[PDB]
Amino acid sequence: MREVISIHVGQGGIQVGNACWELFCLEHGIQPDGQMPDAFNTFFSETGAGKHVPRAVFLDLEPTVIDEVRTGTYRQLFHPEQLISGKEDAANNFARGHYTIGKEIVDLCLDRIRKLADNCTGLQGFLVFNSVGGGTGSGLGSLLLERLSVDYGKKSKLGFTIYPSPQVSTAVVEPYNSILSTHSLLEHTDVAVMLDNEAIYDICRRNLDIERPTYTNLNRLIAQVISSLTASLRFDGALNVDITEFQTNLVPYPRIHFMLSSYAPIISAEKAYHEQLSVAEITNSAFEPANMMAKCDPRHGKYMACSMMYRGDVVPKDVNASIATIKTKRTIQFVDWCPTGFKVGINYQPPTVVPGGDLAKVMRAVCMISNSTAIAEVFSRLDHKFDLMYAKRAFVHWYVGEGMEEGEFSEAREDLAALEKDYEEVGIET
Amino acid sequence: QVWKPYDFLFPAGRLAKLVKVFDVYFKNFPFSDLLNKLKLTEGYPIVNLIGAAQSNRGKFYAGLARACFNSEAIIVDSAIETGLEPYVIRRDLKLVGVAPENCVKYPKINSTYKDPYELSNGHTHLFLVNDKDKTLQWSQETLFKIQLILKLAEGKVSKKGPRCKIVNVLLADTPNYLDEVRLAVKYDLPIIVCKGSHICDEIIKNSKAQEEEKQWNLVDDEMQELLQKGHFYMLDSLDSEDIAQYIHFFLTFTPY
Amino acid sequence: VSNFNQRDAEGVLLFQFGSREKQIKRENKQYIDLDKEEQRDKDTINILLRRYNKILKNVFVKYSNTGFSAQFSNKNVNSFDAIKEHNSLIS
Amino acid sequence: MREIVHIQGGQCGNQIGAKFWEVISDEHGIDPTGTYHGDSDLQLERINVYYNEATGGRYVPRAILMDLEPGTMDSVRAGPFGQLFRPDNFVFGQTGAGNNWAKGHYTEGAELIDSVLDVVRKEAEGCDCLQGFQITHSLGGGTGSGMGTLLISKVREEYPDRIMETFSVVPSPKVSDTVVEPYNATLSVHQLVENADECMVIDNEALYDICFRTLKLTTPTYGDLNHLVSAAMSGVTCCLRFPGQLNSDLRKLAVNLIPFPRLHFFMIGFAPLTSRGSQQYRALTVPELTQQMFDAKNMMCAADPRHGRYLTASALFRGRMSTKEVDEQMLNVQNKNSSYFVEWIPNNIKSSICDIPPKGLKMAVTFVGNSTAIQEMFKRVAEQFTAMFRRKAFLHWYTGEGMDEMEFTEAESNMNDLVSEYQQYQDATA
Ligand SMILES: Nc1nc2c(ncn2[C@@H]2O[C@H](COP(=O)(O)OP(=O)(O)OP(=O)(O)O)[C@@H](O)[C@H]2O)c(=O)[nH]1
Ligand SMILES: Nc1nc2c(ncn2[C@@H]2O[C@H](COP(=O)(O)OP(=O)(O)O)[C@@H](O)[C@H]2O)c(=O)[nH]1
Ligand SMILES: [Mg+2]
Repeated sequence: MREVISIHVGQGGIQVGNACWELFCLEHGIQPDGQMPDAFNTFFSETGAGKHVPRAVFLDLEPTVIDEVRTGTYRQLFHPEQLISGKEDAANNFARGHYTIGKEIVDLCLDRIRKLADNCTGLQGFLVFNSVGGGTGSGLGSLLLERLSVDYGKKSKLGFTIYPSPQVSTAVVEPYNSILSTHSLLEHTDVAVMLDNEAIYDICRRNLDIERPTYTNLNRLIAQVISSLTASLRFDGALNVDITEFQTNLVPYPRIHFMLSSYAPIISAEKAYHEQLSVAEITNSAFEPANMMAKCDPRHGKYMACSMMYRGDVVPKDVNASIATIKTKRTIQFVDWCPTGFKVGINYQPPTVVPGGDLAKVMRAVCMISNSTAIAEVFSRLDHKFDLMYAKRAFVHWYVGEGMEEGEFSEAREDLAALEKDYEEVGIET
Repeated sequence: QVWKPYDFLFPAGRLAKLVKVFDVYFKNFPFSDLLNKLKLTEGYPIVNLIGAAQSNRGKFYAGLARACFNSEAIIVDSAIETGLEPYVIRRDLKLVGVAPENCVKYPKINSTYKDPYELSNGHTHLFLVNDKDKTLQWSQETLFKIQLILKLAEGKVSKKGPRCKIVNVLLADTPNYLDEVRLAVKYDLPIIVCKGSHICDEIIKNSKAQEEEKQWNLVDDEMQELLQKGHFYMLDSLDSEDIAQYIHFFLTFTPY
Repeated sequence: VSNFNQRDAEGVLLFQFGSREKQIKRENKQYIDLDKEEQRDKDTINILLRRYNKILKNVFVKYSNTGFSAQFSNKNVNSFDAIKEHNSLIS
Repeated sequence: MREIVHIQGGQCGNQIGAKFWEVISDEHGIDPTGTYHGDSDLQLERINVYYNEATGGRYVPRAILMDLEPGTMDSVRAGPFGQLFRPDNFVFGQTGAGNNWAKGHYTEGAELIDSVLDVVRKEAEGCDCLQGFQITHSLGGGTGSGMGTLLISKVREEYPDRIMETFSVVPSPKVSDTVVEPYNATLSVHQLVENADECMVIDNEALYDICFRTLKLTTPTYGDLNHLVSAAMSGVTCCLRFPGQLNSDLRKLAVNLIPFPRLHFFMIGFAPLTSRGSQQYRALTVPELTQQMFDAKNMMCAADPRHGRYLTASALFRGRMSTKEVDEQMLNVQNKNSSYFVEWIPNNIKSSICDIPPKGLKMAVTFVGNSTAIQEMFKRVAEQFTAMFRRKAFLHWYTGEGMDEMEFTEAESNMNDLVSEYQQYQDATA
């Protein structure tokens, strides 16, 4: 009687949704056709006899990815008319997907959301995935969040956004729409998790020893993180954690809800079994700055609160004996007004392996969600990138001619300045 | 330096020229150099609003603005919001505000509350007058305002011609009209008494009444003496066409 | 626009001696609200719009369906009401 | 969906199209009889982009061919793949222009253009969702440079929101085949900047240089130049017809490569290009592709790109390859050449990946970069124009058909203003 609905918008969102939906189907024993040859209820729904239907909706204005989905092996799984598709792409223009073509599509998506919500009885909250540096992704994510915040109100929404890397970039105009989308979801999303690609590339290179990774390898790690986060809702555990038990433990103030994640262990089968993978060493590896899932240095800032999930055969006393060691270290310092900052969850189900993938099978794993003061650097560098081109009003004509006003750029800049001032104000000791 | 010009940007408004006057009592104030720097060097017909403040005269101000546009007249007021501003902006009229700097407020950016003594958008030229001690109050600027009006109407000294016509419009929406009327009568300037304020309505009503039926409840004895000595013309209409006809007449012809 | 941490102040007060004049000239290189206009202009325009309403409606109907909208290409207009709404709009 | 129609004018444009359509048909496996004989399923999924469907199962291009003389279209019909074109789309006059811009734009081109506009309107009104138009024509001829540019304005007036492409061959002073080239080049550039959403300049001199130096073939002919131009043309829209990691339609390139609406003159290049004798020596790798892609001699224009600074750049990779390598190589090509990239817009290179390579090649790259070095072409064109105009040479031919010298003066002034304001941003600093 506990449910959650995941929203996938944009090319990156759909490509990570595919990645998480192989993993969930594999973890619950459901074949790609949707047929089994009481834990499924969190992500799926029973049709009365036979197949299961995911509680997910796919959105995009550009039809190529959806058409690829509707012809692959998973054509029989998803309901045919929840893969909403458009005709014309926003083409990396934020104003397009927020004012011009997204408005005519958003009504169908909201109707689908209502039709899925009326089925659930114990709706925990929503999940949303969107790559921020794109037109349709950021614009439609903003519009959907704004509609949901007023249609439903206090229901919790979680956002797994992928911000651009510090120096590596695929587009040339992504700072503009990244800043605008951050403006939009700052006052509209309860949790936002950092996911830039460069850090995960470094993780793959160093640990998985892959020298030529593709997007699928990144999306599989993200899917594993999602599964670790939501395992506690569908498996028995000695110390459970619910989604609604987050803003009471990781969010000191309503404005501050951007945090960065990490995962451990990450190791290949060729050298995994030569070492014992004790809980102490994995919880040490999870706190290593080089294993952050976002390219930010935690040594440059304080910690505010750490929520970290275990799964497997871990014993609570071993967890406490390792939290003590971390509190001992002099290179990791917490904020003054937080004496204890750890929330611990323990689950029994070990992580599942996907055949043909990178990760091996292990009995212990740890996933941490940590809120730290050091996150302000990404905001500062994105702001610096934005200012350089906004000084000469470059690329603005592509946005003014799509219905957006001239002054809309300035107030996003003011909100980022306010956020940066707030992060500095919080981190000073009393 | 007795005066300093600035560019003044109204929030969500037009660019104006703002002049700070540091000593209003300065002997032989250099109006020629001031007006040259502002490019106000031609002789202009002047409509001076006496006691102008926020009022329900909307259509009357549309007629006044039309007559001023057709006569190329400069409107002079007290730099505060009157309801003339929309018509002045649309017709590109010159609106000159003269006020004590201490009695007016600068407009706030994105203020939800307008102060009634805020500088109004629509003024093309603002003259903020001070004394040496910055203690100037309303009515103390009046001598500077009339000297400025006379110089605007004369234009450049090299144009050998009569000054342009000046008409005063007594609105009396503020109580501080008396000193400006006293100076207008002293300079032999026509004064149109316009309906719509309690003071003007009393003057118009008493102008039509027989001497034995005259009741003065709001008008001071000094103003009653000025009404006998000056050239006062009663406008018992709020019609936009009637005020336009009066202004156009007095800017073209002197009936006395 | 208020800055970071600025609830409010004044955002547009003073520049050096009309310097902005050169900048405004480079940069430069109004809606008539009938409800705020003179009552005579409102009434005369409404009389003219009534007189010529049949012409204006013929012109409106003549041009409102002349544009090529890919959206209303015959196959996807599922309802007569959507066609009627489109035919009531001019681009 | 999101398909485009083809319109070509003049002899040069007709010869370019005669190879462009052959290349497209060979890519999609369409026989010269209009019958599909392809091997892969993907060859038919998005065939509606360029081809229409008729009874009997054969396919017909949606191309419109126009010229003021019938010879070139009477010759292209007898060539290979000449039967695909619908006979109804052939429109021609009986007089010709004689390389006189005035005749092809005021007297003769004005009366004929109604018939071709009728078929253009027929083609555009019918199609599912319009993406836009692409135009091939030459600026060195009268009828082409006149009728094509007037047709550009007529199309823009009726479809202001669609996108417009123009592949324009400008007359180089090295290989000159017509004495009146500067006049109709300068007159055409005046109108082309006002209406074209994108423009791509191509020079015969650069094509001869490439053929002589990189391919090292003894006797170049127009067939080789046409083949190179056709490969470059096909490379731009490849990801719109095939799936890929990051699809990017023409509008997305328009957003990311044009900073200001008047700066839309790009120069392109295609890689790899190797000689017959050295095609076995080389190994196709991403570094090998990217080193040839930014090579100065590889540009399809004689303009020297190290004489200026790139405002932005774009690359459209083809084939199956890792994205991490592409991103790191793009970063490396931008760190080692920081002097030739403008500094007030960071991360000014756009990348895209398409999983379907060209037939016969495993990897390919199409490069589209907006650079300030293009000023040199307009400088020399205007220099020749002002050298010839000061004596009023050949002016009577133009002035005898209703044109005057005032339109020449305005065109020269506007072209010089474009030259100046294009380099204005080269010296701009942050
Ligand atoms: N982690 C990850 N990021 C991706 C993936 N695909 C695209 N991105 C990121 O998404 C950004 C651009 O947005 P996209 O998702 O590609 O496109 P979009 O969101 O659909 O927006 P449009 O361009 O209008 O279609 C790029 O900067 C990439 O970094 C992916 O598969 N995995
Ligand atoms: N690439 C290519 N260029 C050509 C070909 N034929 C002519 N040209 C170029 O076109 C120019 C002459 O254009 P022209 O034929 O007069 O155009 P028209 O007036 O529209 O017919 C010459 O400078 C040639 O360089 C061809 O087959 N291929
Ligand atoms: Mg996309």
